[PDB]
Amino acid sequence: MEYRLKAYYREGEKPSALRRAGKLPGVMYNRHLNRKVYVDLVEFDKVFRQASIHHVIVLELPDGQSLPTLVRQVNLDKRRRRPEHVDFFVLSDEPVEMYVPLRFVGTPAGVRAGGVLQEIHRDILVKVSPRNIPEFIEVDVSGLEIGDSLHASDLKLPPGVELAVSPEETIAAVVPPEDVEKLAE
Amino acid sequence: GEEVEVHNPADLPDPTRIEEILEPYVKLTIFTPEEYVGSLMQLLQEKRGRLVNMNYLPGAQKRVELVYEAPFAEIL
Amino acid sequence: MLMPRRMKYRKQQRGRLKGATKGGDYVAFGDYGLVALEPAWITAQQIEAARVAMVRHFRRGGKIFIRIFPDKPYTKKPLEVRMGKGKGNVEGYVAVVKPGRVMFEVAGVTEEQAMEALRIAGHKLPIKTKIVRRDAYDEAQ
Amino acid sequence: KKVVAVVKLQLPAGKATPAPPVGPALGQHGANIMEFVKAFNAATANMGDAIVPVEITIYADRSFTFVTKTPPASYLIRKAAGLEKGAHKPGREKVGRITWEQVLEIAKQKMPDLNTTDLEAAARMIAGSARSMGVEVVG
Ligand SMILES: [Mg+2]
Ligand SMILES: [Mg+2]
Ligand SMILES: [Mg+2]
Ligand SMILES: [Mg+2]
Ligand SMILES: [Mg+2]
Ligand SMILES: [Mg+2]
Ligand SMILES: [Mg+2]
Repeated sequence: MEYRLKAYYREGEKPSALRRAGKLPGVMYNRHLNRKVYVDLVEFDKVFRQASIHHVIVLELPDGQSLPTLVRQVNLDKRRRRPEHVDFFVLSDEPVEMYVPLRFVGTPAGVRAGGVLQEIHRDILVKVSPRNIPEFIEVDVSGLEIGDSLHASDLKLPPGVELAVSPEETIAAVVPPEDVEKLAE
Repeated sequence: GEEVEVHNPADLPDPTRIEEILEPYVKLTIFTPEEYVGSLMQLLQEKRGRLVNMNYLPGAQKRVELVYEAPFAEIL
Repeated sequence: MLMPRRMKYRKQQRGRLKGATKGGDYVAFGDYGLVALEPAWITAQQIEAARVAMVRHFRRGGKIFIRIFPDKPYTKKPLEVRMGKGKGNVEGYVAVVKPGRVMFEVAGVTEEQAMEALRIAGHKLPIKTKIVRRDAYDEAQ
Repeated sequence: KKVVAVVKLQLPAGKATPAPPVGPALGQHGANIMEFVKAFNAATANMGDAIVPVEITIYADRSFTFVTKTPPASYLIRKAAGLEKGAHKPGREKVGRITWEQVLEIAKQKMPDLNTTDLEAAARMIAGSARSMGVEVVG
């Protein structure tokens, strides 16, 4: 659910040289702290592919000062498609805007015709306390024809857990699903 | 109107007026043995025809028969 | 086949194919992207050639998201005419594609299916390609 | 004077014409081929129609023998929903239906067959014959 990852501090070291030795630049921060840190690539890859920016990566700093962080953004090398440098937001206790994954619970009526469930958001935005990180959040997609739209204003919402983004926001559609029978026109 | 002929086909009255036609489909009896029937029958599915029945003559077991109605052109 | 429904300037200067992409370096609609490895001008009819091959392949089902649009006019002179005398006349459209560019994106399709569609599509194309699956990096973007 | 047999076919109920494959091996029989429509459509004028299989065997002095089985789960349900043909595109397209008991009373008809002596197991396969043609089962 929540994970652990072994951050080491870094100083004036040349980013590209860390990178060279399989290490990935970063920097952790909040209202109070902001400190130059690095982490191992493979370590972080595994953890990140699993954790993303929804859960809580805990940081095994090199002094038993273990810290509870959320990944605010990963910066990618646009070209050869590898990550270049992470950010680590340190969690406090005042509620924090962040991203909770979505569970489209059910198979729609649109497929069960041929349709395509186009999941607009695979996550939503909500200010919640770090206590309550509802690591999934489900939706009734089951009652869905084609030409069917779902908006954030539905959506169950746990305790509790305020929608950051305005309720009119669209999150789901079932859509016509190609057809060679079309096309030829 | 009704119309009899002609042996050389091109002439025949225009599809503007034409609601009837005739392919002097015969059905034929082929003795065959064993099974060449599978091969054969399908062949007589292209040159479309019509099975009635017919019979196995006694053996040689490869003894066998088939009575089919097929249009004269396709048959040939 | 795609091309600006209307515009301001009929022809336009060729420019240069330098750098890596300015945007859309991450899968952002479907589950499977085709991405670009060399830079080049991809032509309205190639995009289409590539789209079709996937539709023909999915035959009924899936969605296709195409994320390059061809809005650069491509000019040419008449055959056997001499240098100068003016600029060529429009002959089609390319879109300018630069490495790390997510061009197509399929969704609602089995992994087996997608990678055979996105693979064929890449044969239609004049450049080198890599198929990829919506990571998690791409969700963090 | 043709040898013995061990014939394996799959013939329907009612439509009993000498037309093949009631022949290509059933002539290796001198098969009393009209014995089907009588002995078979007498006991099986109680089901109605449908492909009831047949294992016929010839012997030395040119004669046969068989004990057939039961009509499809695609038949006993077609009459109990007002259906000749299924639905063209199952899973989504429902034409007629069958209840939890109307599925149970069918296992009743085909039980001396399959393998399970259960009514809980048998009718599942019948309930499996449901979606297979698109006929819905009422909850
Ligand atoms: Mg790696
Ligand atoms: Mg060119
Ligand atoms: Mg040019
Ligand atoms: Mg020119
Ligand atoms: Mg010139
Ligand atoms: Mg290529
Ligand atoms: Mg942005």
